[PDB]
Amino acid sequence: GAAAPSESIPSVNKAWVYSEYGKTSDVLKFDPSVAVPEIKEDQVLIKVVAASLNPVDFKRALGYFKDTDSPLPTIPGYDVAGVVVKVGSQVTKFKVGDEVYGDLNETALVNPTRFGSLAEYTAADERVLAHKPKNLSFIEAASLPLAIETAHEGLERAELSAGKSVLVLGGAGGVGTHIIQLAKHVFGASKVAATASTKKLDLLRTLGADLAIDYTKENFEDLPEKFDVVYDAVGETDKAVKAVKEGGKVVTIVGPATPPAILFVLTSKGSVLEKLKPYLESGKVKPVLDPTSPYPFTKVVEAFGYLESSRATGKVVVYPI
Ligand SMILES: NC(=O)C1=CN([C@@H]2O[C@H](COP(=O)(O)OP(=O)(O)OC[C@H]3O[C@@H](n4cnc5c(N)ncnc54)[C@H](OP(=O)(O)O)[C@@H]3O)[C@@H](O)[C@H]2O)C=CC1
Ligand SMILES: CC1=C(O)C(=O)CO1
Repeated sequence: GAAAPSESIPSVNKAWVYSEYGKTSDVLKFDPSVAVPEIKEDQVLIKVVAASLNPVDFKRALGYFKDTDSPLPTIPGYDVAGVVVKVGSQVTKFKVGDEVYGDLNETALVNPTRFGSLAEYTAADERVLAHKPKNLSFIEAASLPLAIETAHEGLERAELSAGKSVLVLGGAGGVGTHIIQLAKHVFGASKVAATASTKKLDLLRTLGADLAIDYTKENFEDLPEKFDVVYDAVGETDKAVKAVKEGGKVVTIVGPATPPAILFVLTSKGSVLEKLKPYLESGKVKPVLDPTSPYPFTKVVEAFGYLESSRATGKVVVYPI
């Protein structure tokens, strides 16, 4: 991994950009000639191969986090997989040519980068990245970071450990599909229950749920069964708190949190991906892609429109970029 020839790295590239806050159908535009970000000393420049979309991308573009956002215009996209083309002078973990993946923004809602992953090149902190598992495609790898790390962190915060039961509210989405898998296959849960609509129950069971609950036909909080952990990925802590055992833990990723539930926002860390590497290599934990993925780089507005419908099963990925 010797330095790339310097004239081989472009200073402008194609990207999607918004210059004002609003709906993606209104504000998100393609720009054929946007600056490539200059790297800091603890960053690498990545040739982007694929990018995933997350709800945070559209909530951020609506201006929900404006008070702690970076300056507009913004190139959206948190999740990235691609190939290192340049390394900063303080970088030790990666070299030119490494295949890497991660969620660009250490603190999702505080100073996310101006130069996201929906571009041909992006700059990423060493600390947020991991080596791409060899058995995963770039589409599959791009799908993982924000959602898998959110799932992992929430389960750790809930103190999930071997033998305990957990209920997942929103089991079929980007995050919930990993909450199920991790709970069963990484945290050793004895029983994993999860909510989704009628046609998605079989998927939940396939991913590791012992009990798939159709929220369109019954209310989980009225079940007499109560859980050691409840992980809300929808935004219904009012009910979630009614499903937990005395002394158990309720976490949510969608506030506001009704005590005793807690709301957190993930911290993006490559070390979490590295910890999960063996489960990804063995296929014990798998990427989960929406059947509509991948969306070509020309179809980013449509990819966002589909994610904004709240119906995605697993991940919406953009490729090729
Ligand atoms: N605080 C943090 O750190 C983070 C917060 N988030 C937030 O978490 C939420 C989920 O994110 P993500 O998984 O990426 O979202 P997705 O858009 O991937 O979730 C879509 C899934 O949500 C399911 N869903 C919708 N309503 C319900 C319901 N009432 N009960 C059960 N399932 C339901 C749908 O299944 P169906 O079609 O069957 O309804 C669909 O499969 C978002 O609001 C996101 O902003 C995400 C990541 C990090
Ligand atoms: C990543 C993330 C979201 O999606 C939120 O809603 C809050 O933080």
